[PDB]
Amino acid sequence: SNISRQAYADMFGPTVGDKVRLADTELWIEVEDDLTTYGEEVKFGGGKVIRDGMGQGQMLAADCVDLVLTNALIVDHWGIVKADIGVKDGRIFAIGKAGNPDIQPNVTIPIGAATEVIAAEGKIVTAGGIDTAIHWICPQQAEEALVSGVTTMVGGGTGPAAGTHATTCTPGPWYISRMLQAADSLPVNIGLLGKGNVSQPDALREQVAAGVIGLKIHEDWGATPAAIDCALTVADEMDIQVALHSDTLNESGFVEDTLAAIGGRTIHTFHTEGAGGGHAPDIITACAHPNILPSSTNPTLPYTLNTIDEHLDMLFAESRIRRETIAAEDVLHDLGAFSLTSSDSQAMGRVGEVILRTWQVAHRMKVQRGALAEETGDNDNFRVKRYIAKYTINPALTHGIAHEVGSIEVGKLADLVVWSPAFFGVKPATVIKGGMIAIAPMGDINASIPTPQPVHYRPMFGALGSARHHCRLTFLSQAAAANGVAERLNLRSAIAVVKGCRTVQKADMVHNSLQPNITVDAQTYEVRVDGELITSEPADVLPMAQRYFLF
Amino acid sequence: SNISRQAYADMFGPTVGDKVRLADTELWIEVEDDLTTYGEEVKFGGGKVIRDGMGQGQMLAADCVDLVLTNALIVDHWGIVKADIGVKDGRIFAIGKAGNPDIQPNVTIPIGAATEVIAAEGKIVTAGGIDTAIHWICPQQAEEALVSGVTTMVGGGTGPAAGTHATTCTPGPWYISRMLQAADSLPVNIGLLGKGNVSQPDALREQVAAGVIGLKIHEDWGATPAAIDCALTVADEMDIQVALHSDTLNESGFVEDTLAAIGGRTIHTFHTEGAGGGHAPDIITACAHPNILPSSTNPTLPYTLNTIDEHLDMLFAESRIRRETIAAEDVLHDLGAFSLTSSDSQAMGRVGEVILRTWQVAHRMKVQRGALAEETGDNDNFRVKRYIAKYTINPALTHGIAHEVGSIEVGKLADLVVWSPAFFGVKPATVIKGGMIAIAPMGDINASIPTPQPVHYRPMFGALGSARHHCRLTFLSQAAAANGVAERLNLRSAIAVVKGCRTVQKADMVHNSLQPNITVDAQTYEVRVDGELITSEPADVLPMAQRYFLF
Amino acid sequence: SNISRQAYADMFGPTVGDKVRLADTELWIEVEDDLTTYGEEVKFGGGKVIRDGMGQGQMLAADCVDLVLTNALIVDHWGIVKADIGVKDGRIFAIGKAGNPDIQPNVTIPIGAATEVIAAEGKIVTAGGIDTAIHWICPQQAEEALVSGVTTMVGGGTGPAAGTHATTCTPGPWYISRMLQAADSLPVNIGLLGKGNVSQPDALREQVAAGVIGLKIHEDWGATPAAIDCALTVADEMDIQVALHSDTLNESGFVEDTLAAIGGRTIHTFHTEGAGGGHAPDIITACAHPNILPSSTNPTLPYTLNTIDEHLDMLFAESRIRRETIAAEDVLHDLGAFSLTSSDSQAMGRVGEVILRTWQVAHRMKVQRGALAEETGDNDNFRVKRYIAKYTINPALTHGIAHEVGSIEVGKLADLVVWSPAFFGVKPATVIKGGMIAIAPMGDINASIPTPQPVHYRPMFGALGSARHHCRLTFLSQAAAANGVAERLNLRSAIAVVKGCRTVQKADMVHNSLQPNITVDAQTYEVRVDGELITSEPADVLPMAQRYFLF
Amino acid sequence: MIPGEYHVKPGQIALNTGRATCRVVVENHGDRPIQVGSHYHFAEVNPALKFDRQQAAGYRLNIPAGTAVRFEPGQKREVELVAFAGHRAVFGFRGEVMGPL
Amino acid sequence: MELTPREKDKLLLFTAALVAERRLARGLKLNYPESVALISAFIMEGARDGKSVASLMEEGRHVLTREQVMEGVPEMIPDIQVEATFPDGSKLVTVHNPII
Amino acid sequence: MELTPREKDKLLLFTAALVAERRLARGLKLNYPESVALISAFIMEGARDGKSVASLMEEGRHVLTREQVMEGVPEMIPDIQVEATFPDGSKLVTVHNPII
Ligand code: NI
Ligand code: NI
Ligand code: NI
Repeated sequence: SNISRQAYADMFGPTVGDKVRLADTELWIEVEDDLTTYGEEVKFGGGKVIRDGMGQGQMLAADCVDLVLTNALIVDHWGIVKADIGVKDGRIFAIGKAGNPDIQPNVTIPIGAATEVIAAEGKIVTAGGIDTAIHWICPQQAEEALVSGVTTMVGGGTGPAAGTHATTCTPGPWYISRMLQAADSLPVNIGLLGKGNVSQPDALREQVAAGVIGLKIHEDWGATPAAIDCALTVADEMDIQVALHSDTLNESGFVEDTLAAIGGRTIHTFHTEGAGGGHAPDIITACAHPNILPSSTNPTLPYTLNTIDEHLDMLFAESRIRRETIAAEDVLHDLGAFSLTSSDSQAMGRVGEVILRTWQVAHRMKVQRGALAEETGDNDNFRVKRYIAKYTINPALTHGIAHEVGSIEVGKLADLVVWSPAFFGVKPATVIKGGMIAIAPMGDINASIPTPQPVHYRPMFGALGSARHHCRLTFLSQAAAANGVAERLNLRSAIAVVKGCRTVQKADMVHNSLQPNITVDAQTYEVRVDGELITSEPADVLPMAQRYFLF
Repeated sequence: SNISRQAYADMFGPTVGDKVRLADTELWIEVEDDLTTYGEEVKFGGGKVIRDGMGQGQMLAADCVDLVLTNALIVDHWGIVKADIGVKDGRIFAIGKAGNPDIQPNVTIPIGAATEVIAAEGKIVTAGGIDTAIHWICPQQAEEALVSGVTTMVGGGTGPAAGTHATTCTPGPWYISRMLQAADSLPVNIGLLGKGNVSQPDALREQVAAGVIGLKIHEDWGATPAAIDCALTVADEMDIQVALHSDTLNESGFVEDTLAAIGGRTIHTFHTEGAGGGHAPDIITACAHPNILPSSTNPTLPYTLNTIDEHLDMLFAESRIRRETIAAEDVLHDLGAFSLTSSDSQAMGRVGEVILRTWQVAHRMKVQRGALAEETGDNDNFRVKRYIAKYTINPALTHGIAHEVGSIEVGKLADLVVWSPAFFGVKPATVIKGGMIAIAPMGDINASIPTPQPVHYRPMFGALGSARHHCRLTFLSQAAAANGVAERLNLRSAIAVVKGCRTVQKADMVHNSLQPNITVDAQTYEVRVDGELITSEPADVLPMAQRYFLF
Repeated sequence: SNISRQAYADMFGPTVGDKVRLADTELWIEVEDDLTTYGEEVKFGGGKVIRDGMGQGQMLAADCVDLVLTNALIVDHWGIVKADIGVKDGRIFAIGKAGNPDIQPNVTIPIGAATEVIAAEGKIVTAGGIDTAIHWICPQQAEEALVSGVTTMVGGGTGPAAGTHATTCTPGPWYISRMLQAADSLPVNIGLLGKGNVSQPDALREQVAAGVIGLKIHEDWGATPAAIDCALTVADEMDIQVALHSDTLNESGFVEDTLAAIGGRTIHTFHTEGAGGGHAPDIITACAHPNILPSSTNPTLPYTLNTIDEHLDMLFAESRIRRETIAAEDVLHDLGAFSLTSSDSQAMGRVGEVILRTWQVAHRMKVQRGALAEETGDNDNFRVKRYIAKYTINPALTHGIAHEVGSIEVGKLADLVVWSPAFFGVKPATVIKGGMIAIAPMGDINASIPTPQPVHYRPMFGALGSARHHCRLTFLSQAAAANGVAERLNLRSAIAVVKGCRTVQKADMVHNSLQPNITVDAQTYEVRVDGELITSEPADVLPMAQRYFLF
Repeated sequence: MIPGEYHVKPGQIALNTGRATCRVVVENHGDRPIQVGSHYHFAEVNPALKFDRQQAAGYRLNIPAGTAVRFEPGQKREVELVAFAGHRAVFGFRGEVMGPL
Repeated sequence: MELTPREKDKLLLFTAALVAERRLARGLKLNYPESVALISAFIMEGARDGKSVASLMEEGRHVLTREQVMEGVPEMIPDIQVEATFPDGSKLVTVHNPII
Repeated sequence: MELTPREKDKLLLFTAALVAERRLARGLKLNYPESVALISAFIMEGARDGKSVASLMEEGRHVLTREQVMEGVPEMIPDIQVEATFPDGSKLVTVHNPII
């Protein structure tokens, strides 16, 4: 028959040409494509489509998916499309049209007796976030981050010890081993960073062989040219990434001396703007280099009225906390010069606010700068793809784990986050880890339905014992994997190895590969790209704030 | 010497002829027998009986019980008697007279150095409940149910997914395996149900071989004659039970067509009254058949003033929510035509209210119908035995696990619930799983005694890691057990196999085997047995409600 | 250069000659020694000492410590000194001067890339407490005790059962095994006590072979001369300790008969004052014997205005609750006649108050009796060493585990507690178990730093899964260890064996070896030592109370 | 209506019926109180209690299970004893019998 | 008190409503969680008083108006559901479009 | 604040008493958990004020009367016990037959 577009959207979610507002921001996404065959959409329920002989077929488990997310509006770096998502063996099987080939046309995702269903009509589905600036100060950070939509956490620490409070470093074999063991208890994928500050290669090789997937060079442990060179030499031979928090004091030299020590080798610069640490006042100039993968920590995102007052106290202080570089950082993100966003958890950063803040920056930039030169059509699709890549695929590429996670592509681990449009980026409807729901808002346990109050996030089956081990990954360096570290420490979770950390360059950062001719004035701190001043205005009120939180 | 009956009851609990009110209901139980030898009762404490050479003997561990529950008033389907209960190796050892044979007469339960003591004088002891309509929407349901007195949970689900929200089905090998692994973390015995809606036998055999102990046929996945026949054929060959939620829409046929498809084969009909689902408006007529084991879900038990208003909204709606069948269901339970009670957790049912509601029905029926034809004496003993069987032994028989749990009989797993008479059926004093206390009300942890406020239910040693694995059972199908599923998934808990699911019939339901000549009028929905109208009046106030709960 | 002592103390913590007030008590400690080289103290931070080539060297993991606690003020039975503490492989490596031998003088604790840092300047570091009177009524007691600064718990129980409510006994092989398995889940070192009340040796040998590290003789199970002799005979052959709660009723005899049955064999008398149990009214006279290791439970410590009113009700009652012996007990502790303090958790004792109450006694005694004859200088150093030994080394010696824990000495397990002087004995800053922080006050998880409110104790990485197993010990008897009990029950934690329980005597109790010529008047209950009356006055207000607790 | 109330039928319960009993005068000669439990082997009680221990051999107090009889210093009283049953094998107490009788 | 898990969970809801209640008193326009907690706690007290499910489904739509809450809030709350112990046991109250 | 587990547990008791307190104010006859929470919180505040254990054991029997609670409630509460930090440390208060 025929159906009106409005009634259609109400029943199956929006289709090609319909626009959706992201939470309470000014960002609008438009459905670019819809992989369905009108009239053949699968819907679950009494008298609905997914029933024996109808939308559900006669195939054995091996010939059908374990889970299908029906009528999902996918938002990812590659597109904003409407489709069914098939998950098999904890991995993304296909993005297409689900159903029963026996009676339906164009079926690419077969549903059978072995198939569970998650109704995603009217919802937005995204890959899980990846935070790469974690200070393991306490294990509670994992639940907080998972609830926000982050499913992979890379960082270092041993608990609430002075070294960890300050740096993302897990010092030495003993602590590395203890933390790899502790990781089996957390519901997020984890990779650890060791202490890279040493001028003796063997002291670094040991940590890599113990299991770390990267080495953190932090100024508090001495970010000297000698230390930097040593860590990069070992990284080049062991295929692990190096993360940097440079010499703010300019003790061993200026930014150009650090850049010189790096010598064109691949490196991930943390909080590239500088308030979070780094050569004062020009560490921000690192984003001009092809071998630098630059990220921001979240307290400075986006520039608001209280930012400075807050930072100055949170923290010579005036040489590090500069209104000039903080205002410019938002714009550099909008332009693609900065490629990742991270937290810097409980050490000048908020663990549950990586996603939320990334979207507030996009909103503030749309409001201030209008449409991006790359936009096409009357929507913010390109700006949305540029920003979502900052906490998904780009962090995955920087740390050599993009072969496992980072986006919604076939064969990748099924770490997915389901959002209702009104709460997008703020409070998820469902967080899936490796094919099983791990945490979700849950109402009264004794109620007749799962919706009665009070509704708050509670751990689900994917976060329990052995089911959790099967649905999470512990990333190891190739050396540790070869040495049998997993068998020796008796690790229970699935193991993944990092690779390709040395070959990534700025040009590889999805939708964020700009290398601007940027300069910072030594006296005024003004940031200029090609001579033009880069700046922005502080927000008085932001979306995704007081309308959603109780405190 | 001599002692007055009142002082006696105060010290050792009631004896033969004494009556006890169950909570705040109108139900009174009378002690039918007392297995003690007056003057030789064992009591624990300073200067009491259970001491070396006195009530405690010189035997080795192998010759004495690990735990004795002293002076318990047992309420079970077979009797309401006063006795000591001996537990050895996590199983019920004996029900008799405890003590030391060296100096005491008639000792059948030897107490030695290896014996722990639980003082049950003045308390009622019952078997743990068994809920067979669980939707595994969240893992928190297990603690809620355990606290209520339910120790075995049978059902299906994968978490808060649309399929599970609607049905008690764990779809396919992958999810079944994940859930069997997750079950090791829960403090209740667990058995899973697979998705039985398919017209291809092999798709069902796979699920059974993966570990499910039954197959659920649900209308949302297509409860067609073809699907029903297929599931029953596989059940007949694999010795597993089939649970049914029939076609409410009468899409494939009426109730007689479904009954015809079943063809006299054993089947468990969920929520047989219909409000919870099933051929409108006469699915209730299934309780007339010898091969149907009929149960009720709990939101309709018992019929009260707010039931309809609540259900109509919770939920053509008027064809499913009928005052006529809801009023009759209470009576059919009183008569033994309905044999089990269950929840339908967070899907039109309340997980912590299976026991509580069963007793409210008994109370309401005593109030409205007086004594049962089977009662003898001035007490409600028979009515109490008929109802307790509804959530203990009958669910165990229906699902083939009665050889392990379901009642207080020698050799069965020691899943016991201790109640104070004033809180019977509402809030347990102690919940024992496999010989160890698993949860109990516990006061201030830092207090000088365990009783100071605030007192709330907290997990005990029987719910912890390895002790938990040893005190709980994961039920498997005979096929899964033979295939080594436990070893492959590396299951840590004790394993039990289901058997005898195909041979149970209505006549086997303890104290609830009535097969009435029942009819439902297609137009008026009136229920009649032998031509006589069956109905009841809605309660305005119920016992076990506002006097006990804070909210 | 030069620096003033005040600015010095502010930066590095106090040094030789400086005094510190312990919490809000009247006790002052004076730094006796400082192992540093002025100008070469190690400090961690931006631009500080612990950096590559500076305070951090080039050595491999094997040649440096895993953790260093910088500038700690150690308070232990052997001294009150300022030093750096090195921890390697979960054990105390050295107490000395930390740094890099390449550029610094007198380095005894090498810091390298594999070294984590905990800043202890301005903090007091002590060994973890050891509570030996635990009733395992609920598992929550472990977190409560750990938070208070207690890292080892010795006791018995099976949960909230009548036997355990009354006694610290884990009855028989089955329960012992279940509890040894459950112990792997708790973040404290654990050793269990079996039921020693039997007149058949083999029934005791079985329990010892099952894993108990001691046998508890409790009057509720019959504390008869026959039972006592039997337990001591087995203890003498199996090298395990015996703990006693004597016959308060004087049923089998008086205190001299019990003492006679013991026959000069080593035994630990619980709550030696008597209010907690024991021959009325003179069990307190046991502290005069060389083979008796006497302890107090905590509700009577220290004597206050509400003590009696509270006890009389908590509890012939007047023969057991005596103001005369309760007042004397505080003094006997001050004199070293009583050697240990314990709780008697949730059975006439408070699990989180062992340390807190021990210090309140010291304060009350300083206030009432002035300086100890052993004091030297104007400080309370000796009184502080005498009292701290009561819950650390003495309990370790009494139970044969002093080779593993009990004090801050090289080679012992690194169970350490870090305190801020203002909260000493009340609320710890950090609790370290086996080299990893296990619990600590933690602020807002989503905050930019770990300090924002609300700050409350939360479990850290050392209390998680496999990391926990590696950082805790389960103590076994030599027989159980030899029998392969750990392998059979599949225990995951580290195992330690007890030894030297039979050879300890009163003379071995550190700073508490007084054997007074004590007497108790049968009629008046007055306690006299050498004819002089021993008594004290009840406190109206105590330190470490209302200034620190919310309730 | 009282939740969980009892409706105990009036009357009394005869304890330890059909068993040999004997009365003994007992006097506490000690300076401290002594309390004896219902099932303790009376012949092996605290030595300070003066009585015909030979008559009390194999007997216990004929009182409701779990109760006790107290003897303040100097207190003299007549108690009723009831014989041990079962195997009549006494183990424990002061270790005076440790076997049958 | 022997509080079960569900009773303790409802204490969380009551406390959230205390927060909202104080803010409404200051003259603030309530946000999403505050609105849900306030109306929810209202219904629970209604059940404690003994009002019927029918009465509460109606009364619940008059606790907060569109002018007492932030923009967009009424649209974020299509309904509110909560269960409580009525004189006749636990019942579910669903208030549709509570804010207008 | 550095709240220990026991301090946090007592917050649960305080909140339960807030619920009971409001219901008593509406003129409702309190149920079992409400009665235990109200009298318990009363004692804790008494200790904070510095009253003695002896005084509280007595004052605690005059918080609620038999006419302010539901039928059967007084008989379900033979005593109430709670500990709190008195000026002289933690002490246990036991109020026997609190409701009459
Ligand atoms: Ni940094
Ligand atoms: Ni159903
Ligand atoms: Ni004791």
